[PDB]
Amino acid sequence: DFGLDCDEESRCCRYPLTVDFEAFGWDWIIAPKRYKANYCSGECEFVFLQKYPHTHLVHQANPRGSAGPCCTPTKMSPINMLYFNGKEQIIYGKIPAMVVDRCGCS
Amino acid sequence: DFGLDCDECCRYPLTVDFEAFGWDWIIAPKRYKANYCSGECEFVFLQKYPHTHLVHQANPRGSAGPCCTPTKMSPINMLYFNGKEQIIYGKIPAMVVDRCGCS
Amino acid sequence: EVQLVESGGGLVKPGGSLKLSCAASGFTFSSYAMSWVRQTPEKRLEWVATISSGGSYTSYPDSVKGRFTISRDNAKNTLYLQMSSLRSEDTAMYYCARQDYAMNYWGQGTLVTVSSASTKGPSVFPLAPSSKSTSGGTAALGCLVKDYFPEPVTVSWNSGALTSGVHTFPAVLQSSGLYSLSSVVTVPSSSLGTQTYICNVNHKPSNTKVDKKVEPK
Amino acid sequence: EVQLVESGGGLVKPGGSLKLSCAASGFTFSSYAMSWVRQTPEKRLEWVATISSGGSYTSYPDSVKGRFTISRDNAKNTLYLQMSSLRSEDTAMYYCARQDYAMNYWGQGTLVTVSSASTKGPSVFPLAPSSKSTSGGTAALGCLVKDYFPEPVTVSWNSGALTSGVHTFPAVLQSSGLYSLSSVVTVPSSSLGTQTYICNVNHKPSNTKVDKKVEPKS
Amino acid sequence: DIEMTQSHKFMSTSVGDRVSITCKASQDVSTAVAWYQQKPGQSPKLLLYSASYRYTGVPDRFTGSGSGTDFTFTISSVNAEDLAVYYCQQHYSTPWTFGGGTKVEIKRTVAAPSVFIFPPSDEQLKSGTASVVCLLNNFYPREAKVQWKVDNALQSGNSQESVTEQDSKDSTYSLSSTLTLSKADYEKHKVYACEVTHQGLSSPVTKSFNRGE
Amino acid sequence: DIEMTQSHKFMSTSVGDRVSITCKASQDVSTAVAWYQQKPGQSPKLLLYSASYRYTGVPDRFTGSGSGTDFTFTISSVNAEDLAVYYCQQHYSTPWTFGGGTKVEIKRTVAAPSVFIFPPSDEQLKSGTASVVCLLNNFYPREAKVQWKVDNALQSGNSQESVTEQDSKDSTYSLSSTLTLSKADYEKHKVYACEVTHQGLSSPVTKSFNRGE
Repeated sequence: DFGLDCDEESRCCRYPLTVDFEAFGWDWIIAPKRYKANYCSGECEFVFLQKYPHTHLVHQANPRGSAGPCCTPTKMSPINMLYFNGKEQIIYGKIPAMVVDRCGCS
Repeated sequence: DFGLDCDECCRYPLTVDFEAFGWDWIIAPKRYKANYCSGECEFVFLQKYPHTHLVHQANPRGSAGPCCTPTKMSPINMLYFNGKEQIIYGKIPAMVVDRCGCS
Repeated sequence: EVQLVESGGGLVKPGGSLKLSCAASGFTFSSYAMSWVRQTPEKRLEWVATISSGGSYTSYPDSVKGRFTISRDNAKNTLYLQMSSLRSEDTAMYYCARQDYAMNYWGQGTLVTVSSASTKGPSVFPLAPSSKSTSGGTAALGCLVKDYFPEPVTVSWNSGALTSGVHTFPAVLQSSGLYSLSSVVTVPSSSLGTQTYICNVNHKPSNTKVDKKVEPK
Repeated sequence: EVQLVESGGGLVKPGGSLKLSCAASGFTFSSYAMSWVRQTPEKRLEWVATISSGGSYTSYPDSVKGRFTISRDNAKNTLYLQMSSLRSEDTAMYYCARQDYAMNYWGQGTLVTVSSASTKGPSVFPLAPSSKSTSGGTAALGCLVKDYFPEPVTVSWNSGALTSGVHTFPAVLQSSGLYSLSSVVTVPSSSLGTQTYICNVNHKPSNTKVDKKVEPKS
Repeated sequence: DIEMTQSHKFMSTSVGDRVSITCKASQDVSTAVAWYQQKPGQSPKLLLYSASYRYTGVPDRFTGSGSGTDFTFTISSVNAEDLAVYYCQQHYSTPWTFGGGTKVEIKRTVAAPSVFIFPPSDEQLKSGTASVVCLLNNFYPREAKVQWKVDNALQSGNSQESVTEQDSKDSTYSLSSTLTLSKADYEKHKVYACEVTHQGLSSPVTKSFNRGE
Repeated sequence: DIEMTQSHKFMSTSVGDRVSITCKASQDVSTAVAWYQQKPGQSPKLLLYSASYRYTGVPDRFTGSGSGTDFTFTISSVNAEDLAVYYCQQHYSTPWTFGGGTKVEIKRTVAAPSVFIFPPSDEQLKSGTASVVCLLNNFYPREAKVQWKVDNALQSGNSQESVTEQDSKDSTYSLSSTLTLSKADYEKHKVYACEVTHQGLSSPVTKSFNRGE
């Protein structure tokens, strides 16, 4: 099966999202000031009616909790970034898993 | 590696009580250990923070990295009234969280 | 202690109606689904009705659907069974039970008899000990509890003072549609003629109470 | 149009101080990290300093660290380079540039010379056209712009009316520590003696302007 | 509707023995089967549900197994109190249906019955009917034949019998048989007799009386 | 500190040809290398960064490759406007460092220089110095040798030369050599000569003057 790509489709999909560090106030990052990062959102499994209270109670116990499949990245990519470190030096560093390439259900 | 079990990325206990929920169409089980997954996955690079934060503001259900979620689940045989005034014994899949892990 | 107590059973004519009650104690009644189950004269068990803990959902076999209604009053800790258009085959001991995957803590039951026959108290006759009872041996005596309707009847001996060696038999349904049973006791032959033997018969359906002295003829 | 314009360069004695400015326009200055980069007389490129878009973070090579300070005024769209304890090896053309992964839209530069030598205007001598210039051929003439300090000098011919066939050579640094250069032009031999040829020399560091007429020798 | 079949209506065991009771569903019912125990004069009690799950407080000696159509209820080591009728039930799909039950009895040594005959009372005779009663007391095994004879003529169609449940203390049965005649028929004959056949007896025993003697 | 080495200080190419410039880092710098283009009288312009990424507006003919220590800058088909000095730079770790540059020239047909000698002016002589100038105008290739001779005696170490950048129109070079003498030394001799050796001259060309004449 293929990963799905969306914009502004109800199944687990990859949506666009651009991170802007300069707008975030993080000027210690020289480059990239902006990059396509993206995210995963959407439906996974048919939800049995009997499962609803479980899903509902889990959310009330912890909104970050998961009691079933998760729509989440299945492929991610790094980015090479240029930034000031803590010793007044500038570093080119490969930061892993910065870009969402594909989404899928766990 | 082993899945982790916690109490009061880990598996936390949670008991579902249908009778307390007001769902008397379910005869049995009235209560069952369902559980859930919560906790940390990967070392979080400082540079990744705005991505995580902006994703949450765009959609709180969104994911831009590993998810702490069930890796093993079990069904339950339930006894319930259907829509035609009959009572059914049905195997309902993925009702119990057995183990948690990072995607 | 969990306890269920059925009541309201009795004799009803075919086409008639009867309402059974079941009093629940020793548990949270509103948290249980409940059921009615019956046991026929052939000792066959038959599921009658089930109701959800809150009362919204009900289920019935086609044999009673449209004639019987199960209901409950959680404030009164009571389960009901309203029966109507009663049929001969509805004759049975009716039990109420708590419902989980299966039925538990069944009450002791309430008897429902569906017939056009009228209530009739029994005739009580002595089963006199034989004049040929072996000296120093064992003798038998008893009471014949004949031609009553409907069930049940109870029998005791000497107002409960005699219980050892007593056999009270299951009633037989005669070709007349009336029941008949015997109650016997074995005693030493040497006690005959000194010890008085009285069978106390109670037929609650007709309010008949009979004490019959049983002696050698 | 993206434009960076450096200023403030000049001649300074060793141990001295100088502050360079860089006027930015044609882009959102406050969103860009900025850098200073210099080009030595040997044409070697050397990174000097970098400052974050907001101004809180700075980085320097050890060669200038503790002597140079990069700063900025976002409200004034200006980048600065404060230099102190100046050394001979700091002599260079200083460029300001926008900083992404690499330096872009570099300005045209400001020249900094570090020396104890005094400013000196040039002597301008004629390179007279040969009396043996081929009748209907090509002749060469010019001006020797000798003994000046610091760089630069500009040379034009006939107040800019003569540009074709002109070669103004790179200056040579003489053993005296003074610069010298020649500017030549080739013209038809038939023009000699009718067309006047004047080299206009400007040495802005000493505020000296010289117009020298170049003619065949009597 | 789903039919539940318990092929064995009666099973005989000794204390300490293993007893297995089978139940067959006419359709696949997954593991949705319950087992009940019914002792004389009591309502059924739940033992197992969902084929193998013991209900709260049920002894370890009771187990259940099966999935689909074939189910088995097991008593690992029979105790004297296990004398009961065991029923299976499917709780898979309504209408819920029960098996026909399996009665479990306990074995003991052979005991011949003591036999007694009772003439009709003079009180009953005044009303035009004669009930003659034969009692077979405290016997084992259950198999017993009662034959009524009037002036040595074999009777048919005019008697009914009933048997008690196996005694909790001595493990025996008792049986009562009643012969019913009109007073007119009763007065036409002299010798009234009950002939009992049972494995414990030396040979068929006859108990009799002569009318009016 | 990281050292960036461009082994070719000079490269000669024709229009339409493929040009490849190498850059070596003294340490692993991943893909953190930039390439700049510097034309005469202008500041450097950014072409590529992160080894292969073209800066905004840079033509398709410019590409870059490499990872770790070895980097290559390529011009697929050389255009006349590509006459420039190309520099690499690492942007991996501060202090950022540049390569020494590679000058790319445009090839053309051999053109012998036109030679001219200029005596010192009478004005300059009044102050005690004599500058004698030799001009080599519009030649190709760049390699040319000028030998100063005074009364046929070879001069050594008392001259300096300067060369223009390759002309944008005709692709030639010009060269000016100045012989510097004290007035006392200048007046001691008669014949002042400049001898020019160049590929376009079958035999060396000498231009001379006699002092005073």
